[PDB]
Amino acid sequence: GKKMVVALGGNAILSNDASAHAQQQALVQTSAYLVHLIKQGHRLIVSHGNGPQVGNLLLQQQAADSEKNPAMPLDTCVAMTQGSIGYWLSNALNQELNKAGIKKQVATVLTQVVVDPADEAFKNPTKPIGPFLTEAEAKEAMQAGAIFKEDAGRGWRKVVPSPKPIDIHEAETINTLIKNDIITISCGGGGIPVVGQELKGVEAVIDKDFASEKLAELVDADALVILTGVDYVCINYGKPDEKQLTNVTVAELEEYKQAGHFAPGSMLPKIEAAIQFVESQPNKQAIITSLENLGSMSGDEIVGTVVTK
Amino acid sequence: GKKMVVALGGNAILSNDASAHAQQQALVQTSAYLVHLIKQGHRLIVSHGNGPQVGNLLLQQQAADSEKNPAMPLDTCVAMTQGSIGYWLSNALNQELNKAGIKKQVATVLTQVVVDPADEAFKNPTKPIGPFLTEAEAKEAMQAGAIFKEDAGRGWRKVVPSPKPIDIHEAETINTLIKNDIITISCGGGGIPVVGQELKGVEAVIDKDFASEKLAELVDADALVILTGVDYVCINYGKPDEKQLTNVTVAELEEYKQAGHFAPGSMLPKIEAAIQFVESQPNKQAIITSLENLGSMSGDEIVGTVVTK
Repeated sequence: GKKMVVALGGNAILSNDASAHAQQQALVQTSAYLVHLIKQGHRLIVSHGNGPQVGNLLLQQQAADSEKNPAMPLDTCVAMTQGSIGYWLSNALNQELNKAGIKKQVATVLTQVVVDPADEAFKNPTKPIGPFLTEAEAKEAMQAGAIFKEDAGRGWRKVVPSPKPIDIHEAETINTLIKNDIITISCGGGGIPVVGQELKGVEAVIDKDFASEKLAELVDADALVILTGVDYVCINYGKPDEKQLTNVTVAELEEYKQAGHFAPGSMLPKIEAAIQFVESQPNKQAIITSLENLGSMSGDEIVGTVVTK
Repeated sequence: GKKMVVALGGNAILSNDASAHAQQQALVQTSAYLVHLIKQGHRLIVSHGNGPQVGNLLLQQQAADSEKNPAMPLDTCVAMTQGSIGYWLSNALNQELNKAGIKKQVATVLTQVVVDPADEAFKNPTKPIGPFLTEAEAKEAMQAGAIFKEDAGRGWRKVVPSPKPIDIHEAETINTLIKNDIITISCGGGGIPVVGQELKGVEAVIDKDFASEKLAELVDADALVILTGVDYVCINYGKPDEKQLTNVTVAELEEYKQAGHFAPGSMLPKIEAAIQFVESQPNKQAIITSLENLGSMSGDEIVGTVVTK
């Protein structure tokens, strides 16, 4: 079967209700779609984000911060989310696989991702985490050196450095599990950020799609699946020349970018990740589509925007 | 080389300082000793407790509890500790392996441990977690239904259900990693407690030593190593008949236990875990000694209480 890396969205897992129960229930539905891919003969390699979750955990660190109960730094918080989310996801997957009568092991591996300490991201935090706050709440929280940015008509959120992944420490272990036909969950929340050969933890949160892209390269995956809310990457949305991109090449995508398409903060990064993967090695494809859309995939019918070349 | 399961104590990781760096630093020293075993050619299989850590995390969950940032249930908290402590230990091991010039991969696997939902532990919370409180503070901590118990001369701590492990969901995966010469860390904090084929999470904290004994059986380990603060299990401490057990058999221990030796909430359980492992399969050994002794082992020779039969 074809090896595909799929990165689940942290904001998809926690779309509203922040309770463990609500998130666990969401992953139950996510798992049905993923199992569907397993039934179509595909080999699953899973990862996930943690924006909402890590921001919330951080607030808990602060709520009781004291010498007797010290707040855990961001790198350890990411590690904790690899545990909570990895548990919820692996537990949900196992339940669905059992019901379906599919004998397949699922395993979550804590993952440390190496980044460049000179990364520009460290002096320009941009990844929003935690809950949306009012301007007043944002200013009050900035007194603690924290940096906040506003999302048009949504509120303010704490932003953190989001450096680029250059290597995955446990990559060889993940490969071994894949070779033994085990469904792996790794690079949780983008991966525990570390630098140097000593793997010193740094406070940041890596973007799941770029961590996944890097993972896909290291495990020699066949396809990288980047998730969105719709079925196809759409240009000129809501305009007479609206167009849903189906099968496209890298060249075509570059042409679209040069024409000003793809929002810089949402879609552009996804397009960039897709291009990077397709240009990494021969015979590689990137699929940008919805979770629901993958749950409809029949054999090779890969609905969604498929990038090649 | 022997397959040796070593269960690290959470109270040994977080002794006097609750900060992440202090625990990371404690794990570094611990790893120096573990790497020594690896140098002898043995195959290290690691596990660890989380009493202090999960209790502190639970307090943070409580401190910010609200509909927007709800406290995570105890099973999810255990999962989170598998992440934090797993991160610290795997990072520390890598460090000490690099120092010894030994190239081996380390991997932490999230572990769900099955327990009997009818276990008496669910109507009798007994495992102490978190910080020590004064009697007065304990009383204030018991206004919402929690249960705290006293440790003579040390203080009061919250106690939770601690059922017996009956299976490890990720056993086959952990064994596959062992077969691939990867140093594994699993059953973190005793394992995420679940029940039934559905693996329904339940609120409890499993004892690392019993979780390790079960793992040892499932991966057909050669030796189960239970850690204590001393070199030999000592009986009649400070008495004309004080004896330090070196090489004992199950029959002898049951005889001692019959006499009334071993403390109910410390040594007795360790003794029981050792017995269970030795009786589980032929040619198995259980070693009760200190971490320092492990770091002084030479080949198969080690200084501590060795149980066989």
